[PDB]
Amino acid sequence: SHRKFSAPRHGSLGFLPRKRSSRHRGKVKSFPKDDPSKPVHLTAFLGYKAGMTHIVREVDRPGSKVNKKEVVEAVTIVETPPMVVVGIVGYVETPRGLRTFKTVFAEHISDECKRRFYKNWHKSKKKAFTKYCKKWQDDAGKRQLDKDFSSMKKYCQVIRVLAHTQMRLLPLRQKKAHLMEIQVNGGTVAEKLDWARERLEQQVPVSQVFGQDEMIDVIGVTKGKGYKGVTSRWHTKKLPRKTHRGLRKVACIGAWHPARVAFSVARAGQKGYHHRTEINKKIYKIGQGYLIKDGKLIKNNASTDYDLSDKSINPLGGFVHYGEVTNDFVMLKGCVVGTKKRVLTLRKSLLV
Amino acid sequence: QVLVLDGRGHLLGRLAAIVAKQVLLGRKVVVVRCEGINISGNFYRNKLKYLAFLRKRMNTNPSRGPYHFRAPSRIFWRTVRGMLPHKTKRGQAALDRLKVFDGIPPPYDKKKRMVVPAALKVVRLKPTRKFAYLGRLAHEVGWKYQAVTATLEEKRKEKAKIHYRKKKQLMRLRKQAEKNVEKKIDRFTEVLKTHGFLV
Amino acid sequence: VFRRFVEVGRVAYVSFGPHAGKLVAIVDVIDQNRALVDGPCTRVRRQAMPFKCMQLTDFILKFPHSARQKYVRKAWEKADINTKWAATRWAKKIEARERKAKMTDFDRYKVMKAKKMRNRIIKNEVKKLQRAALLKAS
Amino acid sequence: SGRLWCKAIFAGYKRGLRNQREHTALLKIEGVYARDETEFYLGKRCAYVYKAKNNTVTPGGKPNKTRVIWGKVTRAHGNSGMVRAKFRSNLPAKAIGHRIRVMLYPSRI
Amino acid sequence: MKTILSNQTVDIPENVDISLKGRTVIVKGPRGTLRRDFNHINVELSLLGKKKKRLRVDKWWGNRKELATVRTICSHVQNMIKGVTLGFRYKMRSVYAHFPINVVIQENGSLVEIRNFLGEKYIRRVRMRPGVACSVSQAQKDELVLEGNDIELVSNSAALIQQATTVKNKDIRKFLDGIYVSEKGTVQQA
RNA sequence: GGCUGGGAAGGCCCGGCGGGGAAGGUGGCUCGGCCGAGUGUUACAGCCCCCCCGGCAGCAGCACUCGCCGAAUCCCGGGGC
RNA sequence: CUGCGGGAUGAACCGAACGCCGGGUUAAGGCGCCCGAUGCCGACGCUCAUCAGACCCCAGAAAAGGUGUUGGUUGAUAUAGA
RNA sequence: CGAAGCUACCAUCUGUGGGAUUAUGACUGAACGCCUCUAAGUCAGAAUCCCGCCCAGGCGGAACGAUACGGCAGCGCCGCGGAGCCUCGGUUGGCCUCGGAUAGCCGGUCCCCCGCGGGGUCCGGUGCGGAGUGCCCUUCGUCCUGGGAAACGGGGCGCGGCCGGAGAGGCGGCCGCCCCCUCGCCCGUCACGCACGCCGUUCGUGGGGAACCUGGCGCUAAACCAUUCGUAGACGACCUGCU
Repeated sequence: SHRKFSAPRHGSLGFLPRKRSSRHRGKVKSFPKDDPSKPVHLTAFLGYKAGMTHIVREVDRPGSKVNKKEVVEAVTIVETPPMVVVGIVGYVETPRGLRTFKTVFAEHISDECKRRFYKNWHKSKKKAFTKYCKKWQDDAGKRQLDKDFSSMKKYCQVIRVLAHTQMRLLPLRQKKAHLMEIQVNGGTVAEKLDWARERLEQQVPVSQVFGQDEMIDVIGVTKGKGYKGVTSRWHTKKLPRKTHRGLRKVACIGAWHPARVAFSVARAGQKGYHHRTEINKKIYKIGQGYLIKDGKLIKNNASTDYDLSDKSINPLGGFVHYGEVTNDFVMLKGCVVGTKKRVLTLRKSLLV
Repeated sequence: QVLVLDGRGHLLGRLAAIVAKQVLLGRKVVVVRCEGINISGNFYRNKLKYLAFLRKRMNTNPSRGPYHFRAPSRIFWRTVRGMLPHKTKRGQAALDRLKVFDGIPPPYDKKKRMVVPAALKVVRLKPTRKFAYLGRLAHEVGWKYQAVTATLEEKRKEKAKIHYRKKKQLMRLRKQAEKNVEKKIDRFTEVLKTHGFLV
Repeated sequence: VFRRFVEVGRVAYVSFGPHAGKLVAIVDVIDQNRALVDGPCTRVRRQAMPFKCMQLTDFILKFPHSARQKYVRKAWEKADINTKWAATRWAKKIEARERKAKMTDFDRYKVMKAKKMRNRIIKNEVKKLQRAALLKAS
Repeated sequence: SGRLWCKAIFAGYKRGLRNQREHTALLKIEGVYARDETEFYLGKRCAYVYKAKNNTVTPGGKPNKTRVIWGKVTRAHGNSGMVRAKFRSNLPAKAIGHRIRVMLYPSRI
Repeated sequence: MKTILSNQTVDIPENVDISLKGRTVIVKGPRGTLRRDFNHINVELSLLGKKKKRLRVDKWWGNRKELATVRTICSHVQNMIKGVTLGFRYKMRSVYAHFPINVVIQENGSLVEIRNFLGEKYIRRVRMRPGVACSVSQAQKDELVLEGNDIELVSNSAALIQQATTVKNKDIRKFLDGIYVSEKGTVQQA
């Protein structure tokens, strides 16, 4: 027979490969569509979640009951040290897809970036990019590099920049830097390639990529929770206490005539550690890191024009389970996916 | 030793039956420009048929269900597989022999391609009837790379136009040379045309 | 844009059928896809024939639509259709195809040798013309 | 110095819908596609040539790895230039859609 | 059954010049040029008479539905000739009861803004097809004039700006508001 | 070999008879260079078609393969398994 | 109590009944591919379906309608002008 | 009372855009000298369908880095050689316009426009396609000399430069210098185990894979386990540190 009292299903059918993410760093599944009229600019950045705190501000939405009134918002701090550009890569559109055409790495590569290419750093001899750097110190190598750049300029449609985070400037234990391809959106392919080549072996701060009062997207892996039952994974109704063979379980799985279990049935399995892309996160404040002229300048982090104090975003005793934030940071409205110390990908909005 | 066919202007099943029969006999067949294939009947009817094919799906686990390929080349491959006994080793070998490409790749862009008059639209279909392009059907059913294929095909058309101009100039030069040199090869063209040549 | 019309008195070549490869003049139209036809000078008897098997040429002799097998012959002889057909390029290439079909082995060998020599001479002349044109362009 | 035989494709055995007779093979001879041009190939010898691991004998030469199965063309098969062939040993069905040589020296010219 | 032959003739004026690239008819004259690809119709288009006097449309061995196309081709050719010689002018008068419909042409004729339709705050912005020019006519309070060479384009633009002003969830028999086409004539009568 | 002792046709035609399509003619009109082409009206035959009077070998199921039944009114040769 | 060829599938349907084989020819059925054969320069017409149609048993449709289209029957009026 | 960690619309943050169209409303327009959303053709059109955002990522691809200096070693590119096991398909190639079918192919373009080339007008040749896949290209015996027509062509995986080609490029073109050869087409002139009629002959092949004998130019490992860490975890697996 039919279901007596209709009720919406539990969970989302569009989000249920419920497996631990193969990747740990958030992947940009779709970059913003590049308009060949705006100047060249990087469309993404890589930060690390530090913690959350309060923010107090006056809102300016006319007609609301809370207009011109003090409100408090939860804000998440993402420490975002400037990233070092170490390579560029071209992509050519093909009827089968978007095939990578040519990848060109820089001459000098930091040990933080070199650590990623080795599973074991202590055991290895650190021989990565040993003969490749010879191309930048020979006439034949320089000619080959020029020919590769010319080929990328002629043929490639999409150009991305390989940039790696600076793990030295972070309180995190690990030293293996995270590399990432960031698609460059801007003018013509030639100008874009020239800008990318100029930015080689250079630092990129967060002010270049993002600005204040901007809506962005945060991509990251959910804080894992291990094996979980259906009552926690899909938030199904709990069976009554009188049940014999358990109560935190799905009671009826499926009907008789289809002699198979449907993929839409809520089953017990992995919960957490899922790749997610939250959208419409507002940048409340891009705060400058610690800088020294004569002494330490920590006021720029948390001091405002109405507070005019000497406080930094670091609370008393530092952030819990993360460390102390000394570099440039971005403060986002609301919460973001992932636990502490977790690497997050900040992407420009894909919508008008 | 390998057949090269231009999918443009050919009817879907009419060409698929011939290709399957040829590939059963060990003949290697390559079909290009599968977006140029056109199916009889109105476009709305063909789209509704393909939407019904999409609706055919495994209820309990669609991952095991029918694989509805959206690319025109894969659609033609699947319609040939439907005429081939793919369950058997001979059918699998025929499928391996068959090759299908979206547009026309550089491996075959510089090769002359045959045309089957037994499957052509102008030959098998009345001019008063309607037909639907496989490229249009694929694009409206889920294909992604219509515009890229179109741009690459336009570039190839320009290059082939240049090549044809060069070849036509070469043929004109050959005609001029033959006209200028026929006096000393009169005894050869004469014996050529006595047996039914150059006439 | 049509240049050939099915008119009374037009000659047509029989592509296939019993009287294949013969000229025959249309006397009267019988139906939508059938015409009365007569071949007095081409050894074809007065008979019905479909339009599919006959391809109409560009010769139109004038005689009444129901001529009694004699006035059509007289018009054919007066116009001398056979000689003009032989002079036309259509019959010339038909005869060339027939000769190629009837070619024997010794004839094939002689044709191969002649083609070899003629092609070599033509290729040499074409190469000289190409280099002369390149020099002129330079 | 060149090819002295015609190319044929082993289309399959003489069969119905649900029964096959392995003693009569079907040959598709290249160049003939009607039951009028197949009169020349009636009675012609045919050979299936295949190479194997172990060396075998070879007339007029050193032992080779190549072996053949001989047969004779009996009659045509259904208006499309297909012909029927009978071999001394039935074809192994591995040669389905494979090349065989129709010799030219049961000559009747 | 199959009719052996159907033919029609259109005697074009001496002012215009027409040409046919196989099956595409191009007509040129004082106002401008109009092209129409008459393929997919399977007819014979001949241009006869010295000085290009008449255009003949032939259909051989066509059914009833095929014979119906000869006169539609002739009508299309006549409409093109009329557009090239005189042009097409559609006058549509605004009809309203209480709220006065405000029509403002914005760029040249392309953008038409309709405001205060049934008191709605939403402004109806309508695009006009290329070549068609929209204007507010004189000697009439609320009247719009659309001028063009292509009758199809002019009438399609008129239909668009008429269907834009549609009354929703009301009795249309009572709320007789909107802009409706009133007269369909030529720019110059001669 | 038989037929309607085959039907029409092919060639020379001769002395007549009536009817019809609508033609080296006439003719309203249209299109090009007196001529050519397309339409219409009475309509003899100098384009022809049909019927009635009357006769020549040229026939013959005819390789001008236009449409049958066939075999003591029937025999020969050749190819393939 | 019955195998065999065809009806995709199959009690009773069509053909046809059984020793082991080689060659030839059929019945019922078919000849785009699966799958042997129309790979005929097959003949004449009908049909557009945004629910087309596709072969005894048999696996599917009714009454009522349609200027969609193709034929037939009957009845008036039209150069005294429909 | 309560740190950390888990957790509650019991606290907090976020939840998107296009394409084709259904019903429908229309434009031009005959059938049916009038009229008609329909017969050809065209417009608007939505919780619809598809795609985009998002999750996983194919007995599917991508370019890039290092590629075992050892105390015995093992490899990568080049060239020309010898046997030595397995697996086989085969039996000259075509190196290319777009395109329409009630239409097309080729020149010159006196003429004009545009970047040697392209477009338009006019003219001239074919169109059951001879600038035909019913097609074209190469010959499939060798060597001696001794004449004629034709004739500076080719080769030595000939050595060095200049390019075209990115769709899944994987091939070709254009120039310099050394040596050698007289090859295509017709005629004499002989000789090639002439193996005495008997079948898998003849080639793409120096085919593809595995194990061994010649040299020149270059190489120096990374992965896993063990240990440790918690952003992870039933066990595996995963994020990390360690002259």
